[PDB]
Amino acid sequence: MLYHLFVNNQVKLQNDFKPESVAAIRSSAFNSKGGTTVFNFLSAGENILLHISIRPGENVIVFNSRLKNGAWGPEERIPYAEKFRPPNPSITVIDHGDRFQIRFDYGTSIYYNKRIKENAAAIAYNAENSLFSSPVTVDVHGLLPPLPPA
Amino acid sequence: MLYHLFVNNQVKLQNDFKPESVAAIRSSAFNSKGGTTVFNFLSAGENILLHISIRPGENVIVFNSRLKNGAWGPEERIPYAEKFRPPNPSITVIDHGDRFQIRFDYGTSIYYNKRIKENAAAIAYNAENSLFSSPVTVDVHGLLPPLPPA
Amino acid sequence: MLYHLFVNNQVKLQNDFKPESVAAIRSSAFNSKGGTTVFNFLSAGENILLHISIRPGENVIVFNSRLKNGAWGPEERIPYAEKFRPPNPSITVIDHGDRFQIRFDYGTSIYYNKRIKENAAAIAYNAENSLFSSPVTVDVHGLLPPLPPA
Amino acid sequence: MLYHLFVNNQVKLQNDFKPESVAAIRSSAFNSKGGTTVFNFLSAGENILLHISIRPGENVIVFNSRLKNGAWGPEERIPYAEKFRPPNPSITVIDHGDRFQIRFDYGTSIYYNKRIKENAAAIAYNAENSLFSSPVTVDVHGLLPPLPPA
Ligand SMILES: C[C@@H]1O[C@@H](O)[C@@H](O)[C@H](O)[C@@H]1O[C@@H]1O[C@H](CO)[C@H](O)[C@H](O)[C@H]1O
Ligand SMILES: [Mg+2]
Repeated sequence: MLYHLFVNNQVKLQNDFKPESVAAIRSSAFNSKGGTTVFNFLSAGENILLHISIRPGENVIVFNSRLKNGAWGPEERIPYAEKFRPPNPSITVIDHGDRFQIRFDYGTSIYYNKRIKENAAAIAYNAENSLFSSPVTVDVHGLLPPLPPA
Repeated sequence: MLYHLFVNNQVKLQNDFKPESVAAIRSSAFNSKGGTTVFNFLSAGENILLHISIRPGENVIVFNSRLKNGAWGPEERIPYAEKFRPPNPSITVIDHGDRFQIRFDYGTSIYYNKRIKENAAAIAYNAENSLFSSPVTVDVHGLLPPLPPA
Repeated sequence: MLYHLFVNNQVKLQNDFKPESVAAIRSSAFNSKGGTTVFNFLSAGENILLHISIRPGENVIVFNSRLKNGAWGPEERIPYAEKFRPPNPSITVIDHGDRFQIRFDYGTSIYYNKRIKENAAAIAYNAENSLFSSPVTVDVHGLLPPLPPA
Repeated sequence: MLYHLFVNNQVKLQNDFKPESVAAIRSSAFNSKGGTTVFNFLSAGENILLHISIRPGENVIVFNSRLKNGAWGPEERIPYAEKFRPPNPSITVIDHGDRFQIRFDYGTSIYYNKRIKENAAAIAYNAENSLFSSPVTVDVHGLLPPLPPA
């Protein structure tokens, strides 16, 4: 399923993002002057199941979760440098049941253990000055699609 | 290469669209009450190499070409009904050297013999009330990619 | 649909290979000392709709057709060199209605106008000392599959 | 990289199967009357890193590991029923660093925590009466490839 996810907006998913689901987010641009750029996977109750905060200014990408009216938990941090490939950078998120896998354009996959036991009903995209295009292209799968060779 | 092509706008291609090239256009929506929706492949000199006029009202899709300041040639027409698959309809255009292949979601491909011997430098998208999303997602390849098994 | 096509053997297709169909043939090896290696697309009546004779020693690839009991027609020839990429070379055949498209690993596509107006029911593979593996992997599609971004 | 893995045989990988690697195993057949069918991922020292024993008669798929000259460890079991899709069933194995993901045609993936900390140098296939074709097609990637749309 193809969605166009606009900056400072969200897309309501046709079906729950749940174990086996794959979200392939692709940008048509890389804005080198972009600031903190965020993607959130939200439950129907607006709990933030997976928060991805890309922060060029701190050279970090931060992962976290929080309940709608609750506090942020411990942060899981990785370096920002050499993760994205211009001019079409990407983020791929896969739900593995007990954890999410997050893949950027370079480096090994990041794994983030689930903290809130709910499926996602929406994906949100926030930035005052995005690193990426508005919208981003998002293809969401219920399961890994058949793979091309080589 | 990924482009976001907005309605009543165009995208300037990073490289010439030429023999072997593939453009996969995908919409995030289908607006069944939409009106005439147009895609043009344009040369650097703004000649319309391939014009695709999708007309729900006349129940036809019209293919044509014209020079920048010239007249339209003879029309090539096919039925509009049962060509598109909501909610993510698509148009795939392939340059076969002597002719373009155009494939929608249903039916056999349309083949359109080239009339203007130039490569395309841009793709334009026009509609007052589009059948499709704005933008559409466009992936352009210099050659057919490795294919998944399904 | 996946088939394993062995040397000096054939595969009977589950469905007719007809307009829009795609056959992606892939080898697990390349024996550069191999001899003439042939693929045939056969109708139910055993007419050879498309014959591909790959001849390293003559430095040509020859395309032709013939009826079951018939003489070969005129040959359509291209050079052999600079077509195949080791160690997993490929041949992709697409039925465009009035002609076949044949793509190797390098170079522009070859187009071969249809001579016998029948669909293919089988694909055969013959060689005394094949350039390719036994079997080759063959994925056959009724229409071009959705394409990866790269 | 494409391999043809024959029954009661193995393939030596051109590169180590290691974190981020993907092996897509595809059969050209499903033999309904077939018996216990095994795939092993082996290290260069012939330790069995991942053993997959598919047992139609017992309605189970058993996962385990053992050193070359060592005994099996504790088993991890899942149901066999409705995991495979005729006529081209598949198994996809992905190395996630601390664990393997194993995905069949239906149901949720199986995750198997690594027991022996070595990369795999070969994949073996064993059966007296295989559920699957001989060979099976195996495409091995160093990283997840770009994904086609749904
Ligand atoms: C019969 C011809 O023999 C020699 O003249 C070759 O140089 C020609 O190409 C012909 O060879 C035959 O060609 C047909 C296709 O036209 C088949 O490939 C046949 O197997 C081959 O012997
Ligand atoms: Mg009009």
